[PDB]
Amino acid sequence: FMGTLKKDL
Amino acid sequence: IKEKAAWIRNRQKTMIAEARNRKSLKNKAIMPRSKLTKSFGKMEEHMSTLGHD
Amino acid sequence: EYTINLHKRLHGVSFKKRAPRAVKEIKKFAKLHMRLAPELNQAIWKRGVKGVEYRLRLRISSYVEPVLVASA
Amino acid sequence: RVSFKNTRETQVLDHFNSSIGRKARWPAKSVKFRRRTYRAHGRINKYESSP
Amino acid sequence: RNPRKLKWTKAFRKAAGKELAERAFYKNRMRGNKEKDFLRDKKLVESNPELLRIRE
Amino acid sequence: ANLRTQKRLAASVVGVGKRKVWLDPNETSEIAQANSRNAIRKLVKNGTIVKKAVTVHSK
Amino acid sequence: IAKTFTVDVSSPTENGVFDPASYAKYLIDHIKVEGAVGNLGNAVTVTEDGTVVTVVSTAKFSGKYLKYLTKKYLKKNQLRDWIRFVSTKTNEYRLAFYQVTP
RNA sequence: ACUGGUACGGACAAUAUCUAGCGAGGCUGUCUGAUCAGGCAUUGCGUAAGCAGUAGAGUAGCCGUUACGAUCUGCUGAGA
Repeated sequence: FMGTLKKDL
Repeated sequence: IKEKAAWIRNRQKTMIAEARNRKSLKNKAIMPRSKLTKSFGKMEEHMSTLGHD
Repeated sequence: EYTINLHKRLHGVSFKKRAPRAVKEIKKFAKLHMRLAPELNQAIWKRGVKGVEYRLRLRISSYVEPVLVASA
Repeated sequence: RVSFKNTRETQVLDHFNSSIGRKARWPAKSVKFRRRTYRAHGRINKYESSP
Repeated sequence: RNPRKLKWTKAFRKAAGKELAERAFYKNRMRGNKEKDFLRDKKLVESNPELLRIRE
Repeated sequence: ANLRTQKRLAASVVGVGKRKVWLDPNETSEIAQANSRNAIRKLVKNGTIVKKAVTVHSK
Repeated sequence: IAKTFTVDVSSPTENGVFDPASYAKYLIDHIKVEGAVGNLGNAVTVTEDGTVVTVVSTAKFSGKYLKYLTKKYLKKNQLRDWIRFVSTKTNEYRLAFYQVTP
């Protein structure tokens, strides 16, 4: 739902 | 070269932090450097870490 | 070199006595793991009785001193 | 010059029984071993030590 | 209050290109960030020789 | 180690009040013997007793 | 009209903690004539002889401003706590070490 | 020498208890020389710092063009 976060990249 | 930039940022933050640390609240009377006396060990350490003979 | 989280230890204390109590906390702190430097007292009182931040970095030798770090 | 009651009742240093917190105490002065002032205007109030 | 103005509401994220109208889309949004970081690092390194010297 | 009179004499000799004088904390033994204003002047000349500067604060 | 200011940098230089050429470069790059840096229109000239720095100016120049530039340079090299800009005669200065216990 | 009031256009304005001793995130004001970061004013009353763009109210160079620069976007549901 939230999508992709900065830490998840 | 990106390691050097990170080290620059770290040192700049450290210098700002120590400038804040030496700075105090409402200004008081100042003891001049010309009237006080410093030891030789601190001078030797500072001149060594600066990179002089 | 230890990290003290004074946010947790000063929680609930009256805001008029936060800075002095932190002094008693650090003395307690060094008692749990192991005289406070005047530089440490200055760091504690850097913002008055409504002062002490959430985290501090100390060096304990017992003699307890503040250390210069960019962030804690 | 020490309280008579506390000395009569006398590790204690570093930690007649009315209003004592639950009953024991840590009287340091006893273990280690006239005046007048006006209150309520004119009224005399003599305080005396109990050695 | 206007939901499209507040940054956390999904309306703003849909009306500003933040949200797809999924991982590949976000990676596409964040292209060229590495180059900007590298340029900033190069500028900072070349703008402070004295600090590099004291580092050595 | 009771330097109250020494501080008062130093304030009077330098004329900067007791809030501007600085007695050397490592020289208590020497300052304790300065019971006269001549001795206070000698200490001030020696640097043991220092006069603080006016606070640098914008008007 | 021209006024001359002399800085004696021998005592820090012989100890190997000071570079007079860098000080002269800082001066020529920070004089700020007429409120603009690098606006030296032959009004201000700086010469470095190895141990004496000579500043000859026909524009608005003062000993306080030279002192301020030298102190800023010392702070940039973080020698402010040890080197001190002092005056001996009128418009003749030098750099001296602070009092140090042997 | 480079001071102002004018008519106009648009919003304001009124404490008890025990112990040792004795003992009947944003805003207003203000201060750290200015940003950043904080202190005080008895909680006073959700996109970080920094930087970049040729976008940008306006300040400042010439008859295609220095420099500064409010505000806006990106890094950034980031930062705490």
